[PDB]
Amino acid sequence: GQKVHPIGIRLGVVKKHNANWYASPKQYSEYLINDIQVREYLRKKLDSAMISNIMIERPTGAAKITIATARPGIVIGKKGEDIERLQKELTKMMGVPAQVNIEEITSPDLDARLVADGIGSQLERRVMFRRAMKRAVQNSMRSGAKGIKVELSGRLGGAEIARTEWYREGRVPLHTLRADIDYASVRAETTYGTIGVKVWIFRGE
Amino acid sequence: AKKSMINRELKREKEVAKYADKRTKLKETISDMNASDEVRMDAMLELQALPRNSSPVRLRNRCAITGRPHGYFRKFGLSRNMLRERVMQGDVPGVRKASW
Amino acid sequence: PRRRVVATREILPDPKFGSQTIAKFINHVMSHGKKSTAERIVYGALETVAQKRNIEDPVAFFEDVLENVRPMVEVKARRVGGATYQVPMEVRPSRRTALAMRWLAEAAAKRSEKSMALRLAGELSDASEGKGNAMKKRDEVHRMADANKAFSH
RNA sequence: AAACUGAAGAGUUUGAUCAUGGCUCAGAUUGAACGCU
RNA sequence: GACCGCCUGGGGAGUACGGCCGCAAGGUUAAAACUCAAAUGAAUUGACGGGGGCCCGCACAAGCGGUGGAGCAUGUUGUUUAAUUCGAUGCAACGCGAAGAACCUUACCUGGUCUUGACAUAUCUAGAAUCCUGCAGAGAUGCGGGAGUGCCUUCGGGAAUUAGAAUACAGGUGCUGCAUGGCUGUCGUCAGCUCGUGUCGUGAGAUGUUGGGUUAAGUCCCGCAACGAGCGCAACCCUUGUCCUUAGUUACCAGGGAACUCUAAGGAUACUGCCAGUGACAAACUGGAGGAAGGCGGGGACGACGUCAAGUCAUCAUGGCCCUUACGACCAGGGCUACACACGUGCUACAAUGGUAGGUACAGAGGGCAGCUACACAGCGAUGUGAUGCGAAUCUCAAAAAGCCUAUCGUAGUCCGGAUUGGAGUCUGCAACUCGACUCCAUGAAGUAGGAAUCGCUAGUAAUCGCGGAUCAGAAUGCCGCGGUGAAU
Repeated sequence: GQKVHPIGIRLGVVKKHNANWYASPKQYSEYLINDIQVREYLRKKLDSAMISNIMIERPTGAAKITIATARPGIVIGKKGEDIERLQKELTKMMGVPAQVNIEEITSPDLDARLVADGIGSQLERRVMFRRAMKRAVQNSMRSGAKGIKVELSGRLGGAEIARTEWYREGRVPLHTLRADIDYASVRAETTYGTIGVKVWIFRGE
Repeated sequence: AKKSMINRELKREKEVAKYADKRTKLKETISDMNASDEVRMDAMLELQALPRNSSPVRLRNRCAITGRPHGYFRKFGLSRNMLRERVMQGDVPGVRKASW
Repeated sequence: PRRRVVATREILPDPKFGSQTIAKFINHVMSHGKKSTAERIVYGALETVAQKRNIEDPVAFFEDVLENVRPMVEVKARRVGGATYQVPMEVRPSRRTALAMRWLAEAAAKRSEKSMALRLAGELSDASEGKGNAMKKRDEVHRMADANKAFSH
């Protein structure tokens, strides 16, 4: 526990906030609470389709939610009937129409959250942690990442003593502020406890 | 915090919302100098007779997500822990690490 | 420090004589960053001694008393194989002035006159002839240096 | 014609190593005993 | 190759007993029981040395100011309690979680109560929810009376909704940070930490990464069985220092102006770039010019592989264990504020470089409808009433204080200090007894510079002086910031 968040330290130099609205000092708190509610609802509902970058920007009441997923087809549904239900469920627990327009991740091996959640799903499927970690490294490296680091922390393989393991390939220079490093941290709820999964994908400058 | 304490804050705020207007009109009545002395005395007696949780003083600000009473920020409505988590994830617009 | 020798800061002279020596003494009298209070203390002392001694230019008198207070040999601790030897050495001129000014201020801080400016003027007068706690401290330091006078390492 | 056919190692000293070196084990055997059957 | 001597795990033990030798001291020959799974040799990587060499950091030294002595604030221990809730414990716990305990918070104690329950889903019975009421009670709660009949589909009816009918269950700040994730401290912003291939060694490993310099730096150069790479260093980010450009209000004022300051966006500059030397024909260092800035211009954020089974199961999440008319839940009162005591952080002082009374100046930053208040009046004051402007570069908090001029005090426990106590009030709040903060009058305690010991600081720093903000109804001497004056070494 001695490292800054890669996204947060880069929030203004090369990255952008995944929430772009403006409020007044009194309105801001309720905007933020509603935003966090929508985010947690979305991440629990669309847990099948591999969404990674839900972005909330609300211009004057009406909002424009933008989810980026690697599998837009399943979350949109047939002719677009799941997306309408999602639209109205968002609108119900926000103020007025939440236009959710859905992007597409054309390289799911370069997004850190998709890699981390894949490793997590494999871990909850009682797959060897070393093999899952190495598979993710290989997949990202041959998909074209300039660097990938993946850290697995916890009771790995049912071990009584938790340990931290990791693999790195490429550069992933955390201290460089202009590095374009995607980062994700998820948890796999195994049968022996929680295993934390951290993924750094360094893509350029 | 405990689910019971979160629901206790909720039911404490329900009475505040239910008697918000009555308190305002009664407060104007008791602070009215043109009003009769016995009238304002009786109004203050009613104010002290109102149900206890109806006061906005017994309300304790808690984190929206965790319900933590200590380490609260009004502008964000969350405790320091999850405030830091969301700022570092980038979920909180405008807010970033400061240095000067 | 441990590596380099810092370039010393420039000290602007006192406003009413234009002398960096009096400015540095005002700094030595200063406390809590009060230049005005230190300057009026020192100026009161200087005008008191000047009006008592009938001297038109008192900066030369201050130089005289300063060179009279300045020591020449100070005792320095040296280590040679576990022996602490109090070797007497010369005093570099900057340290000479600093020691003289510090001794003058600390001696004037303990006298019995009513105002601190009066105290400082009395101390300047006394060290002019060769008396006062500044003179006693200088004599004590010279006494220790001569008491050793046996280590020329 | 034949009597000419036979040879395995492991554990344990160290943070680790190689050596030394003891201890221990896997085999065969019995005029056997004991226990369960 | 010849011959001789000797060994067969470590102890017991070169010991016992018996011979032989010796004046003696003893020597020599030489067991056993028992006991232990080791005892050893050489080398390797670390760590350590009251070993050596080289180097750095307020580490010391040189200085400035403190703490340790007083009163008070705050935290902890101990004690005491019905309870004085829980955690943090060498640096790296002790103004720490807590960015603010009258109720609430609250997790503790006393008492009064509830049991699919304050909260989620499965369900079927009536009703739009919702509003106004009476009494009893400290309140939680208990028993009763009136108004309203939703909306879309319409006779299956549905997003919400009140009281249960029961099983699942919910709930748990209950335990295990030594089962964990996430987060954090710390060595330490120290300059290190590794890997691939090659080579060397039976091997653990080594080399690279060592050496000569150099640097803030494993920084860079040159050597070199190494050749390369990665994370660290640096840079990229923010702020400040000079200038230019766009712009000129609510900002500015040189002569309505578009000059200036300022505001806030985009850029320029700084690169050892030039000169002289020293240096292996190097890296680099030393000095100089120009420039606002010179070598990393100043400050910050950024914290490598790892170490402490470091901290947190009481933010949260979670494996397991445990309780389910209770360790869950609701309410009132009390406690978390007790004090023979001890310690840790501070604040105010012990005065004349000062106190007091008059005048007279000079800031920055931040806050303001969950409000700040111009002005007028009333009050000794805190404040109260009326009223005005402002969601603010407009109005306001708000006056900056230290500073300067004059008078006075004249070294006294005082015209210092302002604790403690008595009285009378103002606000906030349902409510100020436990247990608020201010105001006024009276009192006027210790304290005259602090033992052993010990701490911070290298420049706009220390020291000192005020001013804001978070939390917050009220409640900072703490925390987080801002500027003023401004050193010594």
